[PDB]
Amino acid sequence: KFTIDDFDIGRPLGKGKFGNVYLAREKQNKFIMALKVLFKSQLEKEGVEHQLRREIEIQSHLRHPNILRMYNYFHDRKRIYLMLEFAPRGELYKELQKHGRFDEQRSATFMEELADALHYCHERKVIHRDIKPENLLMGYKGELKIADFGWSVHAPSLRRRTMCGTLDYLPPEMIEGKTHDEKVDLWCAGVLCYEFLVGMPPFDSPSHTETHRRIVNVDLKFPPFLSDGSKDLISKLLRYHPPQRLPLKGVMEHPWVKANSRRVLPPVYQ
Amino acid sequence: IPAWASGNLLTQAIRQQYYKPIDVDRMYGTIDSPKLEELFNKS
Ligand SMILES: CN1C(=O)c2ccccc2N(C)c2nc(Nc3ccc(N4CCC(O)CC4)cc3)ncc21
Repeated sequence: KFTIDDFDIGRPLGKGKFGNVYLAREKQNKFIMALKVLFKSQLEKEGVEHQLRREIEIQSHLRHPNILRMYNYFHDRKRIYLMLEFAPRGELYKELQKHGRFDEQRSATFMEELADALHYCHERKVIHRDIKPENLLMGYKGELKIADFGWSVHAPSLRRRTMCGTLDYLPPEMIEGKTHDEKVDLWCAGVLCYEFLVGMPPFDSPSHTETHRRIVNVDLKFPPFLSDGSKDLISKLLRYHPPQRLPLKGVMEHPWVKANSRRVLPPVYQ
Repeated sequence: IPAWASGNLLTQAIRQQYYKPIDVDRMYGTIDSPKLEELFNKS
């Protein structure tokens, strides 16, 4: 029922491959959101139609304060429009780059919000598979928002085989060609926590094979400035054996998380 | 760039939306959406 003329277009928020996001205001409610605009011809030429359908199917059925909301979507002759939650503080990776690294309070807060969103996803057998700063946005009070579901999969029964994600974040099992499960996200959460606090990911190397080597050996080397609590949490997530990794409920209950998180839940409608 | 979309009018509007959220589920989630199968088809 929606069309482009239901919205005032404000300004560009981000360009991209396919691929432009705008600040937009839905006219009848004056509600500020973002519209991601995709070109049908380009998608099809690129053969990403099924890819995009699956991202839409997943993200449009998730409702959580730390997952970027997809309210609805629509299309016209040439374009597909995704109606998304506006994250007013923008890209988390930009903030991390600006600061170099985050303090423990900021990192612990983000970690709690991450584990809560990922737990919601796993409850529904959705594995995200590509948690890294670049895929996170920030809400009005800095709340983490999981924003991109590009590698995500609904996996009710079958373990998975697809190598996906981002080099520095790959779990040993993907590198080794084994089947994987939801516990891949636990591994990537540990990588993320480290990168939050250090500013570089833990297995950083000149080459893909040396990075692969550091990952499968879990060659983790903590800088001396990190607290024992933050190392304890990272070590419990970055475990070679998927079943030994700290569960997401374990991350939320971790003492370093409890002691440092200043997480605030956004107001809810009523 | 229209006024609503920059500097103070924007922050003001963002703050209002945060503290007075609407029933997005009712307002948007009850509205029809194209079938995922129709997305690359005739509009
Ligand atoms: C829907 N959606 C996405 O699907 C999305 C998914 C992944 C990555 C990016 C995305 N973009 C561009 C989005 N950005 C913002 N919010 C947003 C808010 C503010 C800013 N700025 C802060 C710094 C200023 O210099 C420029 C404006 C950028 C993006 N909200 C929603 C977005």
